[PDB]
Amino acid sequence: VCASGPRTLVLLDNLNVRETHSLFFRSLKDRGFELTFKTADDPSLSLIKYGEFLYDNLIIFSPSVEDFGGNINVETISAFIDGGGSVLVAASSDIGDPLRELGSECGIEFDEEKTAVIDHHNYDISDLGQHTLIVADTENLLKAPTIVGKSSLNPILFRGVGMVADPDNPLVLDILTGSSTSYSFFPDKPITQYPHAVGKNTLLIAGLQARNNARVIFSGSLDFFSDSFFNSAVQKAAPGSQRYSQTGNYELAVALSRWVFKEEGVLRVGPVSHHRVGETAPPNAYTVTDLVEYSIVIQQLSNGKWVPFDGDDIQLEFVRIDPFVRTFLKKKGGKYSVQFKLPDVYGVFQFKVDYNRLGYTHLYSSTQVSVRPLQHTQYERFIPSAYPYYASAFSMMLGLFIFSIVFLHM
Amino acid sequence: LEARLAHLGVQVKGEDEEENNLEVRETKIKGKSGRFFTVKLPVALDPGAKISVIVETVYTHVLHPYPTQITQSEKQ
Amino acid sequence: NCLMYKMCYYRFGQVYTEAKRPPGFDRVRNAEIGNKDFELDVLEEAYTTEHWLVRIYKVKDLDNRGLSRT
Repeated sequence: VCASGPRTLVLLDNLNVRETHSLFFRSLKDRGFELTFKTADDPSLSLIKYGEFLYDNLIIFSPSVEDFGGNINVETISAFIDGGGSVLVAASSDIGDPLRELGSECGIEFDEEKTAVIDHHNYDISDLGQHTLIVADTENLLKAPTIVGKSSLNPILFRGVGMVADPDNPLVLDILTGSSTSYSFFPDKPITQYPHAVGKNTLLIAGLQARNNARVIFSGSLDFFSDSFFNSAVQKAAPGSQRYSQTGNYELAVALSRWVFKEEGVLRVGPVSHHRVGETAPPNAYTVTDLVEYSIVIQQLSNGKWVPFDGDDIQLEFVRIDPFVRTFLKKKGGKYSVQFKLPDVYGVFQFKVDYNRLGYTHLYSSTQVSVRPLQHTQYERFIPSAYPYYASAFSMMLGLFIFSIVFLHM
Repeated sequence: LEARLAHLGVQVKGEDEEENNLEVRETKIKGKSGRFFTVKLPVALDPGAKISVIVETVYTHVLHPYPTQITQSEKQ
Repeated sequence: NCLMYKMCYYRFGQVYTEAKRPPGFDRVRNAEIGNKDFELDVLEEAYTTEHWLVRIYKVKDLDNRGLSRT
């Protein structure tokens, strides 16, 4: 089970992209995706027909295009993302305006056209003499093996347009920052203004995890995916630099493509159960200071198979407005469960589970639960501190009886 | 459609519509899937005779909106 | 610019409340409202009754992309 279907639309700006990227599309069709290749200018393009989506995934290898054909629009690609489709975008120095508008609607701000990422210290020896083919060190690669793959990677070659993640947007995934020395500017023209991006703020690859759990990756370089950089060796041009027999471009491209298309980090929430400990079923309402067991099952997509989740650190909350209790759910009996005593306070509480971890799917679960005060029958009875007060009334009624006996018959 | 058949009526071609209604019974033929109905004719049909009958049926829910959702200004 | 004023007078600014009065005349304040054209950003109009006597809005769910609503 791929958590999105195989139906994939490829948008190319020229058909020779299919020949020059053959290894990538081979390494994607071999996963069972069902590609179709269309020119991004083609008037027959559409994603929605009669309100249904015609494709489950979209790949926009169309950096230079000023407008999409047909009814494809940044408003339509926005509605596609809000529909839950996954999108892959590759820019370049040819970046056309609508890719910048799409970034602005995602919150990833591509620099101007003609701009490039520059790095005068880590440009590759193979650079054309402009110091814009940069060897991005894997020290910068995000610490998220679900995204970037669990194996080690040799340095990776990038050549493209830097982008800035808007600090206003919390969901943005800073996957591959530029070097501390790199920056983005017009390479020919002097630095009159302040750069758009400078230092480690420069992003080469950035991701998005939407609240509907849509995923988008914006790559700053198409060439990044090319067979040239897959086959090329790599060596920093400055002296004292090792030569690596192969770039890590390929394994990282595969791991990214697996992430985007919901092949890793997909999590599901199954049934949730709560009951009074020792009972088998939930009461309509719990009492103050009752003792309740809570159990949940969480599953993970592995090789397209759902399996019980491994994660250790899941936390339950018990919330009225602010959280009253927060505790780790223990992994027991194939389930996640905890036993705890309800707070001293009645109200309409909610159980929450909020397993938000980098690269994993945002899991949210909530069950509303009213906690009611004690019933009048449940109050404490025969309190031994009060025996004098019981013996008082059971003296008074006896005195009254004996008096009613004597008074009438004396 | 057999799941969605609301009504079936039959009548012989002829003006006495209130009386030309034929009697129909729901019937099952051995070994074959689907609902069947047996219609009793008013007079038997001889070898080389013929008769014209009119079958009228009404199905329900068989028109499905597509698209399933619209704004106020869109049509159905 | 408060929430209540924006909920009461949404679209109302274009209603011909009377024949002798300009559009957006308020029958109770006897005043032409000052801020006639605006968009609501975190509410969508769910139902306005025939005479607009009662208006109910749906508070928009959190923006899907993490953009800010401004």
